[PDB]
Amino acid sequence: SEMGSTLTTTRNNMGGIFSAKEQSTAVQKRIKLLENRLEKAYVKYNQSIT
Amino acid sequence: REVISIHIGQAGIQVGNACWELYCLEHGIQPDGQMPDAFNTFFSETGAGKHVPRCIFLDLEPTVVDEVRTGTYRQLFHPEQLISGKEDAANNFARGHYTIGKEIVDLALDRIRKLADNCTGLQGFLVFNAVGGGTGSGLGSLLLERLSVDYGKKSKLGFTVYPSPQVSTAVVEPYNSVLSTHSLLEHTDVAVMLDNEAIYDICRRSLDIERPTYTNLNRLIAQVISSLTASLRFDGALNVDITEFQTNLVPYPRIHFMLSSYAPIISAEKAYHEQLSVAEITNAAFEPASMMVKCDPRHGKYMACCLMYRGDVVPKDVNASVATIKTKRTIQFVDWCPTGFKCGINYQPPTVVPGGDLAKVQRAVCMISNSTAIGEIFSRLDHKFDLMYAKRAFVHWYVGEGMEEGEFSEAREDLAALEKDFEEVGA
Amino acid sequence: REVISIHIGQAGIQVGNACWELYCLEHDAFNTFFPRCIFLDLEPTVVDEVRTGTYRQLFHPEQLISGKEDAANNFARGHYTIGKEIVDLALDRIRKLADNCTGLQGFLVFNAVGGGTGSGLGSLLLERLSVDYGKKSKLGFTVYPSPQVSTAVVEPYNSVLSTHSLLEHTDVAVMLDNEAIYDICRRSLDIERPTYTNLNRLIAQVISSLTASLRFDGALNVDITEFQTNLVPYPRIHFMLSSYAPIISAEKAYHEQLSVAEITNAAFEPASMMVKCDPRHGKYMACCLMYRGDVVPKDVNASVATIKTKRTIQFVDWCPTGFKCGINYQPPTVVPGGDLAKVQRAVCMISNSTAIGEIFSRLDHKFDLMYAKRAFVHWYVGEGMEEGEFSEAREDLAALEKDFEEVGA
Amino acid sequence: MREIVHIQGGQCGNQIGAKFWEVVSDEHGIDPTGTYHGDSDLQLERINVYFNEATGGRYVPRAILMDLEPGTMDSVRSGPYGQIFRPDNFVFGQTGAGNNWAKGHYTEGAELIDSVLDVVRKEAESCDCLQGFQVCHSLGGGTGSGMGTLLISKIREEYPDRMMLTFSVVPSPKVSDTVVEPYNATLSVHQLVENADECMVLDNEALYDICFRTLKLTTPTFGDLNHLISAVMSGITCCLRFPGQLNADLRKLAVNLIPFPRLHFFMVGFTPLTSRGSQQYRALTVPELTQQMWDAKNMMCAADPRHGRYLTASALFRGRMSTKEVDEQMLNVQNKNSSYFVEWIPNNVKSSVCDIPPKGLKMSATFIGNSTAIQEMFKRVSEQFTAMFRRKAFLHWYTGEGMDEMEFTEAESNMNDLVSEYQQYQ
Amino acid sequence: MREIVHIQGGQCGNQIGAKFWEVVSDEHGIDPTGTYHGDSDLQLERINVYFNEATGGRYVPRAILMDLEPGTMDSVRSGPYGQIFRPDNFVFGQTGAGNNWAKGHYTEGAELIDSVLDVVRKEAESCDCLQGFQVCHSLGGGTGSGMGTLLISKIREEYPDRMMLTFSVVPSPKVSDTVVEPYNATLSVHQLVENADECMVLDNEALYDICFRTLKLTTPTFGDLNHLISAVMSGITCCLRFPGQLNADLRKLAVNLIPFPRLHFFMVGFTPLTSRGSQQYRALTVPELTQQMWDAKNMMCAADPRHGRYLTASALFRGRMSTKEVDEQMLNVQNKNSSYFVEWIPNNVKSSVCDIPPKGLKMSATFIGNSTAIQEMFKRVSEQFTAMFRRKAFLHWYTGEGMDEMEFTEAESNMNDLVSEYQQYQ
Ligand SMILES: Nc1nc2c(ncn2[C@@H]2O[C@H](COP(=O)(O)OP(=O)(O)OP(=O)(O)O)[C@@H](O)[C@H]2O)c(=O)[nH]1
Ligand SMILES: Nc1nc2c(ncn2[C@@H]2O[C@H](COP(=O)(O)OP(=O)(O)OP(=O)(O)O)[C@@H](O)[C@H]2O)c(=O)[nH]1
Ligand SMILES: Nc1nc2c(ncn2[C@@H]2O[C@H](COP(=O)(O)OP(=O)(O)O)[C@@H](O)[C@H]2O)c(=O)[nH]1
Ligand SMILES: Nc1nc2c(ncn2[C@@H]2O[C@H](COP(=O)(O)OP(=O)(O)O)[C@@H](O)[C@H]2O)c(=O)[nH]1
Ligand SMILES: [Mg+2]
Repeated sequence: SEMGSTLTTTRNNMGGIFSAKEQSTAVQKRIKLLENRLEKAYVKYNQSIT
Repeated sequence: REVISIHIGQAGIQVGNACWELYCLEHGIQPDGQMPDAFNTFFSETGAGKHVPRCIFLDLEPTVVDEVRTGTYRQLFHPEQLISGKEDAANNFARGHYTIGKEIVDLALDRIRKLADNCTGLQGFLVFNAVGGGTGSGLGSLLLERLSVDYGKKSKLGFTVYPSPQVSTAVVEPYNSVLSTHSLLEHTDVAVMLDNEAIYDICRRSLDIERPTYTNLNRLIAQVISSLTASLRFDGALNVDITEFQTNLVPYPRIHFMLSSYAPIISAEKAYHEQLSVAEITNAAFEPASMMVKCDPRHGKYMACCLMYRGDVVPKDVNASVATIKTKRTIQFVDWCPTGFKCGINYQPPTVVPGGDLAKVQRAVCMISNSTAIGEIFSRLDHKFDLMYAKRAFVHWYVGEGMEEGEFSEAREDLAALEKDFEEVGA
Repeated sequence: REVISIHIGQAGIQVGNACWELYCLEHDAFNTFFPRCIFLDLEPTVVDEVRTGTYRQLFHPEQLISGKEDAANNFARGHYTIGKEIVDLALDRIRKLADNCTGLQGFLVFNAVGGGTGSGLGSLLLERLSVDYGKKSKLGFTVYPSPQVSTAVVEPYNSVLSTHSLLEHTDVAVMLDNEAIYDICRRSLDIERPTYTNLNRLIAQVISSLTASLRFDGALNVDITEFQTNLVPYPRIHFMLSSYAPIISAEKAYHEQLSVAEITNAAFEPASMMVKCDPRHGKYMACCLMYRGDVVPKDVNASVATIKTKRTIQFVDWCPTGFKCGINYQPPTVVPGGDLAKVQRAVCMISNSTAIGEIFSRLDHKFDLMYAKRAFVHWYVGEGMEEGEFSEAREDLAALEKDFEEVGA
Repeated sequence: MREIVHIQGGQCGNQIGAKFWEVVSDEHGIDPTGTYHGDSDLQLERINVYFNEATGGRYVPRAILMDLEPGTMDSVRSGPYGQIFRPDNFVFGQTGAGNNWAKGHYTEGAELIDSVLDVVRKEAESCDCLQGFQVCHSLGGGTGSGMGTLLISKIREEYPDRMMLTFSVVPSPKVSDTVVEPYNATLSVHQLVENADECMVLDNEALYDICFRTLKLTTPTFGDLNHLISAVMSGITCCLRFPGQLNADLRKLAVNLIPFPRLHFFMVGFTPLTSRGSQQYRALTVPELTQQMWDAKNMMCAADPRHGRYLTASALFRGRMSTKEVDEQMLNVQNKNSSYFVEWIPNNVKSSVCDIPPKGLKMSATFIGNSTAIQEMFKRVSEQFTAMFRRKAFLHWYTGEGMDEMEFTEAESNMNDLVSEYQQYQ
Repeated sequence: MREIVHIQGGQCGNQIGAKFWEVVSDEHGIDPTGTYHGDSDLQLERINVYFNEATGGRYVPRAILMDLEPGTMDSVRSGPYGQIFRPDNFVFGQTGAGNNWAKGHYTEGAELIDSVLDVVRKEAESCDCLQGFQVCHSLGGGTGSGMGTLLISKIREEYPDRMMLTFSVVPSPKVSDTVVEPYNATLSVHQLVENADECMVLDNEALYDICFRTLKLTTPTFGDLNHLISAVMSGITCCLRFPGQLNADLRKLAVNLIPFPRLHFFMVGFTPLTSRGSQQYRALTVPELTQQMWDAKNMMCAADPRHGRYLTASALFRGRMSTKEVDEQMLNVQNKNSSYFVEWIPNNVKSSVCDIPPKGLKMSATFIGNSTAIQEMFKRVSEQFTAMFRRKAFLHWYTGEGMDEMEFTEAESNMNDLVSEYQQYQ
């Protein structure tokens, strides 16, 4: 019974089965977006320089 | 985009037997599973020319499942999908929720996972259950609990059968309905009620069938689902998805209980002598002689309504027709909501299945509304549930299974609190 | 390029009786098999069933070796007393089989370690093969006894005493239980009452899937020397879990949509391993994936990516590239009377992990309990053994347990 | 999968069970030899509940015959369908109790009941998923009442989580075959209220009344009475053997009809049951089945329910029927005669339909009502028990075997508080 | 290939062997005239294990009849399958011992044992690869026990590596034919513990009890009892004669059931055994065979195995069956009844499957349990032996023949130390 209770509370704590992949894939996509944005900002600055 | 449909209990998988029948007869697939791209929402393709439905039938008693294994559609369903237990919950919510449920729902979960994994753009789930029984009530609520913790953001369309006010087959069903709603409240995102006496009256008066069995009931339920997924399956002049109903119809995260209706339910002879257009079916969708739940919205006030239109329907007259409804004064909308409608038109007419008693109609309307008349049914359930609970009748079966007196009182006051919630939003 | 197969014992040649049936039914590509075989046993009953069977004329009469009387579930008897007169005749034939050959990839041996012939003269044959050739590979697909399902009584004595030589003689050793295969036929093949014949048929499927790279041209071929590098990170750690997919009936196969992504998954769940052990307790050291039939390199590439990103199973901290793929074009063949349906594509996975460290530990107690009271020891000692080799084989498995625990860290 | 092991005790149990196995085997298309000869595939799907395939179409019934005198055992093997029972299932004593509940419960039971238990164990473990046990016996005799009741108590402490049906005929003054009927009935009922899950009351008086008016038989031998009882037993467990639009299993019926753990005595009726002279003038619809079902002169007990109140009731329908009609008929009979029903429970009737009629009819039904009027039997029996026990009649045949006086006083108290407790919920 | 030479001693040995050669000759399809007349090919290739081709298809058995009285030889030669033996193999004394172990072991054996050894040697080297010898005798009689025992010792001196089976019946006090049973059985066991390889213990109580209860025979003559013993002996050496999915020869069974060299006394059982009236009321499955196997009331010894623990057990199956069912059934009985098995030995059950059933049956089984309940009989015998020997009853009939008092004390000593080692390992 105690092990069953610990199982249920840990099961609720993981926040779902698919939760880990979504958070992992979301932060990875976020990495890509900042990289893309940084390139456009660099281009504007270098264009301003010329 | 894909949606998978799960069926729990005797009433659940019988409803599925009519739905998948209607589906293959609509998309031109023989019962064996081969054609002589819009089928992608429901059928996955083996790649060898065989189409398999996205569904799992499950229950606790092997009788109703194994006639399906040997009907005409023996070859349509994948064998693993048709789950079956060994012994029944026997109209006992606790027995389906703690004793026998705890062994069978984990098998259903690790099945439903690979149905979702085969899908790509999963729109949601949609569940079929009757709350009067023990399987559909007990492990149904248990399954919804574990579904909410697994996915959460995905829609769960609950098409439930509530017990009728006067026409009933079981005697402990008041207990089962109250305890089940206690969890169906905070898990199902959009829960549609389907009574049994209302469908009985429709087949008696509209279909003029004086001796209806369960077959005709399940037939017209599949018709409503088909009218509701045509917007997802086919292209129309103005379409909606299943995520649209989540926002456009439920004002508060605990008021999600919709009254369904469909029109025109007309026999083979009235259609020949009668006229079909958009205005009259827009009318016929609102009169209480065509509702699927024994309640009267004339006693209630509308929050928001939804209107599925099928067939040769242009958008100018659906607007003119809904305008005429608002200018009438028999039904009124809530003060907070100036606009209370969500309309939708799709090009494909409803197909007919041979052997059914639905005529080939040129056009049809499926209305799904939200109101406060639903508050009267829940209150009506509380009177006869509390009636017997004080003397502790039939409590010994549930408490012998492993429950106590605590969950009756705490579930009772939760649904009692819901009664006060419905009354305060109506003001 | 050719590879010859040796079969020892009641279990060995019955496995071969199904394996060679598949080879003839499957077939210049034949050159690697056409047979280059040898059956050998101490009991003449099962060999002489082949001599009168349907494949009378197929096998050359001398090939089928057969002794005079059985070792009778006695490792010492089949290794010291009776082996000594038949093993010399066997290996002095296998030599001229190799002289017939020119590009010998290796030998592959089939034996069950529970018995006396499969275990005793198995190790004896292996010791003279290792001193005679040394460099040439000898793949040993052995059948270890299950934890709870069992047919004999003294098999712990045999399994420990056989393993002590299976370490340093064979190059690549694949475990196979009977309970795990029974579970496979019960779960996936839904055969509730299986016999030895069905087990041997799907064992042949695994063997065929790992030699099809030599026989037929694929997109990415893999020889027997390739497994030698890509799966054994240490000279004494070569014990491989096996799996196969899709093991599926005739009707279910058509209903389901077999593809590359899901069978790469199905080949990784412990519900489909050929050895009764749970790799969730262990960490994968390396994996090897043989793909047969209708396979493009993209989806196999995509599938190994999803496995690596899952967290239900873990790898050792040492291998970021913990895989070895292999693709062959010809699909797997079927046998009339067999239960496996025809599939466009199949996967045979051979991995290496620390879950195997559990089976040896489980084995230790059963051997330990019997040995402490000196049960059945008088049979083996009068055969020619002593108490020395019992205790020393015991401490060899003790060292192996510490070895797996050290490498797994 | 769901399985029922059958147990017949005493002479009453043996004839009832004999005609019962003929009726079921004929429904499943098995001839007297015991080989399958039916046509429909549906008849084969659900023979695991009552039979075991032996070899070459041979189906053996899952029954156990238990008695004390060999006259009943030989009368069983003589008649038709007598060659189908396994001869090892004839567990059997030799001496005979003879209408002495103490001899049936203390002397001869103590050496026969281990044997009958061992047979039951083999029959229970031979199958996979027990649904329950099914015991048919009487309450007047000795070898059925005392031994059978001891068997019930022993089994209930062995498998406590499985259902158990017992069909028991009870004595009445108008049909008084033995002299010590109350001394046997009162002690037997004391054990039944504490052990059995549910009981189905029967009597021979009502059966004679049914054979006079409804059947209009000329010579109602015991064969016809056993025929009625067999039709009832087949009707209640039809749901497990055949599929239907609304299936209702034994456990589903028990939890739906028993509101309190001590209120488990039911009166049963069956329809249609008509004479051959009027069977030609009849119609087969749902209302005609109901108004012959709920008639008081069709109950198989001498306890008129309108002298009490209905707690719950149940109807098991068989045949291709429309479920709307089924429910509206139960609604009509509950709304009109509202006084005869309990008030603090709405919709007192559980209903179910199965899609396989019995052979010879197009549509049938089976009624199980848990009324409170069953207390008429308890008072009716206890006064005869009191009338002898105040004066110590026939007592020494009970006392000299091991029973003392407080057993009768405890049995009196429990029966007396039971009829008192039925009266309070009334 | 593997060869079995047969040796029968005494009246018990001759009549048991007569029924044995009847059933083996029918299994190999040989007529009573000695010529092959079978149908299947399988029956030809493995008759050298039991027969010798003489000339013109004359297959004569490889057997040796041995006794001291001509009544048994003439009764053997009279009946069918009596004219198939070689008349030179009827080695035969003339005086007779008569239930005197000393006569059969020192005086009369001294002039016969030379002739039997001549015949058995010539008959042994006639075949190439001997598997072992097979002896059938008793432990109550004199010319069976004493001469047969002396023959066992001399044979083990010459051929010390070859196997040895002994089917021996032991006396029990409930069926006590002679008066000097303890004096004979005790001395006979003293030689069996050191000379035989394994002894399958038999008795007449269990045999008579089996034919009463399970077979339900009315008049069980020696023919039926000898028929049962022969069916056991055919089952134990079916692996050599027929191909199977898993083979187990004599040596294979010996090493898996004997954990210590002096612990080689077995109990035997044969299945299936059913009455003629109930042969068609049953299935033929592996679980059914297992329930009849592990029944304690089915051993062919009068020693209840549930009075002790099993050390090991063996099951030889015959018929087309699934090996998985075999192992699952053995594992199931190994887990549920955990106390009756020894703990420091897992896997106390060796199993084997042959593909050829005995003639007339579909699937059979033979059980050989080496239990520690066998020590009760040795105590059950030693208490009788001491009862006589405390007071020198009947002692002079043996003393004036050569035995001294130390021989009887030695026999008590060996019996007592043996029962202590069974008690030790329990
Ligand atoms: N609308 C509709 N309702 C049905 C149908 N069949 C059964 N029901 C309803 O189901 C309720 C009882 O539940 P069931 O589905 O029959 O049984 P269950 O939910 O599986 O519960 P158990 O009997 O314990 O297995 C009844 O009150 C009926 O109203 C049907 O075909 N159509
Ligand atoms: N998979 C499989 N295993 C088998 C088969 N036959 C025997 N075995 C295994 O072999 C083990 C015992 O060894 P056997 O092969 O039967 O006999 P052996 O190895 O030749 O040794 P001996 O009996 O002394 O001749 C058992 O544990 C079985 O699990 C078979 O046909 N298929
Ligand atoms: N319905 C029916 N009742 C029977 C039959 N035979 C006996 N009885 C009843 O059994 C009662 C007497 O019980 P008895 O047969 O002596 O029981 P037993 O001695 O314990 O087996 C009487 O009241 C009869 O009504 C029968 O064939 N049918
Ligand atoms: N099963 C069986 N037992 C027998 C037979 N003949 C004798 N016996 C047993 O043998 C014992 C006597 O052995 P006996 O014939 O005197 O042996 P012998 O004098 O040395 O040949 C008795 O206890 C009998 O029960 C027989 O034909 N079959
Ligand atoms: Mg072998």
